Amino acid sequence: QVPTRKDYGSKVSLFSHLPQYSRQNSLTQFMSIPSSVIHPAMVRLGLQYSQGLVSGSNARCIALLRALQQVIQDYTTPPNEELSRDLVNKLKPYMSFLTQCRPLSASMHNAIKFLNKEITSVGSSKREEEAKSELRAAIDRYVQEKIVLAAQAISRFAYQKISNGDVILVYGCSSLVSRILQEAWTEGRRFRVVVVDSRPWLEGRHTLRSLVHAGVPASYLLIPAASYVLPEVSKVLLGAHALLANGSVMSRVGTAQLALVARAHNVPVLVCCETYKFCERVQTDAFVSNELDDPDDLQCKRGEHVALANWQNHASLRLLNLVYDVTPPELVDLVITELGMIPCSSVPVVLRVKS
Amino acid sequence: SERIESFVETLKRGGGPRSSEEMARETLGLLRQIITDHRWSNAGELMELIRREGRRMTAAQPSETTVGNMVRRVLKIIREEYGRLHQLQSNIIEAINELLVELEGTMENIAAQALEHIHSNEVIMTIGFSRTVEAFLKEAARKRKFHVIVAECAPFCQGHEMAVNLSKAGIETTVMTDAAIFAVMSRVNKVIIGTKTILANGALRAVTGTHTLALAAKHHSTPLIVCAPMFKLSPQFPNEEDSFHKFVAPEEVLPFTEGDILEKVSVHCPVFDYVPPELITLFISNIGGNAPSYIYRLMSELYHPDDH
Amino acid sequence: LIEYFKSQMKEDPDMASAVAAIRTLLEFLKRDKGETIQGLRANLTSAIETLCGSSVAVSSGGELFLRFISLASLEYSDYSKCKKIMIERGELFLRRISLSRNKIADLCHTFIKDGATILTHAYSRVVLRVLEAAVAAKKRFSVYVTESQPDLSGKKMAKALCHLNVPVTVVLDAAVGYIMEKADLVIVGAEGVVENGGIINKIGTNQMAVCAKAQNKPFYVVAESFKFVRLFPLNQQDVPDKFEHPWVDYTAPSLITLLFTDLGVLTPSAVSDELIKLYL
Repeated sequence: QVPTRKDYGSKVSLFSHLPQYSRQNSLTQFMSIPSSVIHPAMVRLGLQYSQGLVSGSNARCIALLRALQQVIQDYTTPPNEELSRDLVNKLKPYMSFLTQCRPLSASMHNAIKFLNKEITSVGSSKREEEAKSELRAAIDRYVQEKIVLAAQAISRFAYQKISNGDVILVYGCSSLVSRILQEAWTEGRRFRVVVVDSRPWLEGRHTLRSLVHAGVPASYLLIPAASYVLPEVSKVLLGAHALLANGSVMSRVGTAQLALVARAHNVPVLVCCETYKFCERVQTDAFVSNELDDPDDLQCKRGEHVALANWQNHASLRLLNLVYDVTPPELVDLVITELGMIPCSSVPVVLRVKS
Repeated sequence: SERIESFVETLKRGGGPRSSEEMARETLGLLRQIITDHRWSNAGELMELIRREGRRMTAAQPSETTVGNMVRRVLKIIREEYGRLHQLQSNIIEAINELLVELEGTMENIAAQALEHIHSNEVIMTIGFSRTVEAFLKEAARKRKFHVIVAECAPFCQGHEMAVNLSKAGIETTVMTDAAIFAVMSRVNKVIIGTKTILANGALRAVTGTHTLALAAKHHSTPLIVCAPMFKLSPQFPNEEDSFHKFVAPEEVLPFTEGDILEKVSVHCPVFDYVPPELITLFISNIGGNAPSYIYRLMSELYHPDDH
Repeated sequence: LIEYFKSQMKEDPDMASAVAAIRTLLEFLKRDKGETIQGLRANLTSAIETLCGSSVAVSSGGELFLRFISLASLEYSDYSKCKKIMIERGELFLRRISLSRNKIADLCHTFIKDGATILTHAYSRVVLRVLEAAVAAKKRFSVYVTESQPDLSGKKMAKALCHLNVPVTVVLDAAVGYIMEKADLVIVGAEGVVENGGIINKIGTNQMAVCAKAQNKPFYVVAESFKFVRLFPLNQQDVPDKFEHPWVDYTAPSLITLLFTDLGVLTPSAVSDELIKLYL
């Protein structure tokens, strides 16, 4: 089943590989409502993504691990199956369903592949409850190991540079760049953070109102004119969520329009990422791996509502709203990983180890 | 028998089998045969024979780096083979057979990873014919219509043939002379070049216009891939000078006609050039997609410190 | 022990200042009580007590042999642990460190360009070892040097190099610009190397090397297997307390070309693999 489709509007020439999506609600013309065998649970989260109700580049991993923990804690192991290939085949189209709903990952699958490993590694003769509870138990130990008990440890390195006097600059929302810049006011060392935020889905406000309740002072500037913080910066702790083996740093669409707009003023640029969120692909530019999203959000109600909606009725005016970008590792300094402060060019050297 | 001597003459006179793992299939052939039935002592007298026949083979035209490359890799399989051995002919010939079968599929798997790079309506650009770049670009004909700009350089030019073999099966090529690679390359993206051999430090030794081309890439900031398979990672960082090339007869650049001017004038003809690792911005390879600055350890993944 | 180490380096026209400290902590590690774990911490205090004096390499050897001795906690024993096997293992680690420079020269020798004009801004030991072997088997080359103002120590290389019998000129340290139009293959040795492949040496190095990658000539560096620290700076004025009174400067690894080590020839982005292969 699983129709999908529903593409809206005319993509802007150039890239047609990527598929634009609109809020048509997927099944709001499609799905069934007794159980609808597509998803016992994952239809909940799958509905929850598309509206924009999780969306943080971390904790999607937490979400998918939670729902997969329940559905893995619902399986039945039929009378003619080994339950390894059976379940391992059974999880396929459901993950394809969430893949249909949103571009599936910003390194989220590393989790999915890990699940496929742990499912494939299952012993051939045990109790269903034994292997089941063992499986979800390991599925917990993972999120405790590489998601919970590492972000705490990747703050202890960050204090070593964040000392008194500096004027740091984070960008938009972040998952780690709030923890390891807010467990540094506690333990003293006063500074003055300045945050900068991008024109749609602003996302900078989540920082600027999650930080004033710590007490470290602030300032605010939109990314369009971040050429005044740069003559007074002393770092930029621009953290992001996918490291690609060619030393590329897949950020939000804004970053690395700041980085290579910083190193023409001689202020450093320090990235902060985790240890599972680095992936074994390689990409050279932005136009092979972006993810467009609903080009109707761009509507500035700034007086007479100059036609934004009216564009559909206009001839030739494709609006495009990209989601990712790329940072090439000649404009990137140290990466503060959870195994030391490794150099950018050794982005592959973390891969072979622990493999 | 001593048919290898014919082979030792075969590389001597020239007449290339077009690098298509034919030098590799041959070097695997002769190494398989000398490996098969020869003198036998336990303590690497086979390996000493590999050193002797090796250095005799490397006494050919010092440009066919694939010959010595697969020679050295045969030696590393010998060293690891003895390493586990601490009936060896069975294991050695079997593993060499496995390396042969692995070598048997380079141009496909190195061409699968093509949809993930070239996008719609994207003016790609190369220079000089190469088998891997043409096969690689032919598997991106199940995507949109881009352009291809091919340079007609390096005379004697083996380049056009490719402009035929592409344009009658694919995208709208145009063919430019070599001396117009800087009015173009202001209107391009995503340069590709095939590689004659790639060095330890990260260097590309290629056709005689690769430099002057890569300089334009790191002048306008467009990324250049050098799609090159395995078995062409050469050790010996660029120390030996001027044996790095092939100087051919200057008949190819000046005709024997126009007499007397050819008394006092000096003609030069280089076949290869030198691309340093400060300008390459990705390697597409047979197993991964590794960056320039990592290439070092990949070489240590294959060989052993008998790199001489 | 201070008089012991100073005694060890007093009667030494070669050997590392660092190697002298290494043998000093070797013997003063041998003749001490407390064959136990926490007794090593006393040596750690001695590691501070040796570190009294400058010269970053001393701390590098401190953590180096601190880790070499410290690895004997694995393969566990009691009161006769295999750090005593690292007395001769170590002794042969000390002769391993002693025979280091010869391999660096035998690898390095080939890059001299037979009509080259090698520039150097120092007074280095191993530079003179490799360059001495370079004339002692091969072609000819000029050498230009400048003198480091708070030592004038370049003139020591002028003298000893004149005993090596090759044509030397030496201009002052302000006009390196005027030098580099007539020069190729800039070679310098280095005190320490940080974890991203950057060098720290005397207090003029960046003033050249910034000018090295403007006139497109290369820039090599060369050091033994004892300059690898876990330290990681990111800017000038962020060096530690190791300095009209600065003594050492920093050169970013976007400028250092292929460097040489006792592990072999090396690229400036593979040092991290070595140290991360060691430290964890």
